Amino acid sequence: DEAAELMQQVKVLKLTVEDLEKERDFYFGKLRNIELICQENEGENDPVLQRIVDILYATDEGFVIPDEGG
Amino acid sequence: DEAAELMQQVKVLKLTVEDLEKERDFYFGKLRNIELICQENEGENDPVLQRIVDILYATDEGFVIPDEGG
Ligand SMILES: C[C@@H](Sc1nnnn1C1CCCC1)C(=O)NCc1ccco1
Ligand SMILES: C[C@@H](Sc1nnnn1C1CCCC1)C(=O)NCc1ccco1
Repeated sequence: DEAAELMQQVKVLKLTVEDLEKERDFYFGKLRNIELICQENEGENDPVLQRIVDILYATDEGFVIPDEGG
Repeated sequence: DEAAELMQQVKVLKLTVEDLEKERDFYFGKLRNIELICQENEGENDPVLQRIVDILYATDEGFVIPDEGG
């Protein structure tokens, strides 16, 4: 029953995919909403948004990702 | 070659999983960092953080998720 076990695997895998897909873009649209607050207040009123833009472009990786936070 | 095709499937599935897993928690820790700015400024200095907390608890779902943003 080689493939039979793999049938279970694609199922548990795809379901993890589906729940992860939803979350990825669920919060992804959220960062934009926080960035939209930034576009409103950056330089205009509140500098706090500047350091939250830093969040949306904070890349904790091995390689240093080039970004421009302004 | 039934299982052979499934071997490919678990691979492409798991890889999507792995890249999605990293992103889920990658940004997940980020929302906390934005929330930490909130804990600093909420009621103290900047009300902007209040409406960004609204983001971290904004649940675009069918069912209405009960939350307390303060
Ligand atoms: C967090 C995103 S920022 C980003 N990337 N595409 N769109 N956006 C927007 C979403 C939030 C604000 C801009 C980022 O730098 N990823 C790092 C990365 C991974 C691969 C290439 O680079
Ligand atoms: C966005 C999170 S808020 C959340 N949930 N667990 N920890 N956190 C923290 C991360 C950001 C600030 C608090 C949320 O309501 N999900 C909706 C949900 C899905 C299932 C149950 O409920």
